[PDB]
Amino acid sequence: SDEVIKSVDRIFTNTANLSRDAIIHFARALTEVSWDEIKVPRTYSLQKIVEISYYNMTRVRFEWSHIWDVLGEHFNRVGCHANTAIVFFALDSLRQLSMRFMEIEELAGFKFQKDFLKPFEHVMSNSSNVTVKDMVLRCLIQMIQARGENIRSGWRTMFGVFTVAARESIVNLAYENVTQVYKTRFGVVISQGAFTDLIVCLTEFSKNMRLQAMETLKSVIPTMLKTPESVEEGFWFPVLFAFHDRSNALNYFFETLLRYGFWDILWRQQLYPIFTTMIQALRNMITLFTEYMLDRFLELLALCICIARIGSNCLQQLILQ
Amino acid sequence: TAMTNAIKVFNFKPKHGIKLLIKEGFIPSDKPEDIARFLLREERLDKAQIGEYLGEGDQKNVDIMHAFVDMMDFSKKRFVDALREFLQAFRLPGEAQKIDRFMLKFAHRYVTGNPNAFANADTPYVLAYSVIMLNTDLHSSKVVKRMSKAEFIKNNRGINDNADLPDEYLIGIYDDIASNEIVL
Repeated sequence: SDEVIKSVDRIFTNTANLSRDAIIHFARALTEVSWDEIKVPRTYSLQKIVEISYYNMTRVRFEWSHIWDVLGEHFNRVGCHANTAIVFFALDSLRQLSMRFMEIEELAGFKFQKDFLKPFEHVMSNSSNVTVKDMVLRCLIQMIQARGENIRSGWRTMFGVFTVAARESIVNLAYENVTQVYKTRFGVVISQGAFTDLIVCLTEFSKNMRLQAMETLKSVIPTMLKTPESVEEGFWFPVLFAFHDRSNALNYFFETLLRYGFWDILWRQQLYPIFTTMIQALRNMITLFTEYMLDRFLELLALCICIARIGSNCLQQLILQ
Repeated sequence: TAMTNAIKVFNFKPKHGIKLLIKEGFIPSDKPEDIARFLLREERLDKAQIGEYLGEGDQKNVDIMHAFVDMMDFSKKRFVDALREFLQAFRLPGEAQKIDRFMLKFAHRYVTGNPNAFANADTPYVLAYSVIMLNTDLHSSKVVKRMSKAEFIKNNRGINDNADLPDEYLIGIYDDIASNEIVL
């Protein structure tokens, strides 16, 4: 029927003109009916959700965020569904919608793209399927290749996906793409305050055991610190939190302790390595002298240790040194 | 001995006024920086008209309004005082899109000038809508119902990375709103 199809099309085409309290209800109703359709298996309602998302790109930004507060929830629900075809369609359409979204010219310092890409992170962290995670990674990397230059303030969750995909291949592809991004767009990554997330992703690759771990071990501290001529302290924090928490990375923490050999805050996290192999770490800590205020607490740490017999045998030598 | 009548052209026709103004007098270059410099520095130009022109969706206009918003400074200043300064340079239009375009850059400039005030730049943006709504509500007698503090705080729940802002901050904002009305 010509008139009926025209009217049903205009219903969705008119969505851009709705008020906030009305478009929220429209979004919730479409979400509910879409979930009802998926549970029983058509995706017409999902297609209409995608069309509405296309029509609401131009909407006022905070109203759009409120709309996404339910659309992304529905997309998370769909991603966790047990039907491979429906999840693949949802993720492909979310990739297309994300490529449309990125041209919104988000100002630096905001978080709209970061929140919009959240469903990918939710699917990665809440789906039990190798192929679903592979599809999410493939769509994210297609996003990188196509509209990487416009990715502003959206790198946080988009490395969150990689660092959640650090678990098993998925990890091989994720590490290869993180390496390419780091070695091609490091200035962009640091510009949008994504340095911490990049470091967390790399050190989660390193912290992961079971070759790639060694490669990211060599690509986290050595090849990074040479590039920047909270960048340094926020670098050494994840090194602590993951390197010392198998044996290869554990020791490499100790041999990288000496590379650099503000101080008060750095000492605050210096207790944690102390409070096994940590004997070498303590020897390096004393070697760090390469300053008076340090002596107020360094003897305290030295005496804190007094397994026990060899610990004290190290204590006497280190105090002497 | 001239250029006095050049200002009046923009007061009714913005694009015509600008495109006639650049070739003589001030504005050595069509770059957004110079036109923003003249637009802020020079008076006798309609605040509503410059608000409409800067809030326009054209890419060049949007760059110029980047420059205009960046030119003002909000470093080491209160959020309410910064907002008052932001609204005291132009009259914002009535279109939702223009208000959004202005207020996004207002929040971004406030963050880049006064960091650590809020966790993310979305928070000053949401607070700016909330405070402008409260300013419109409080200093208007068109509604018998009165907007109180508890309802305002409830409306502003968890707007800083789904975490509530300090209560005393909102109390101070409410007191500043009650002190006087943000006027053009």
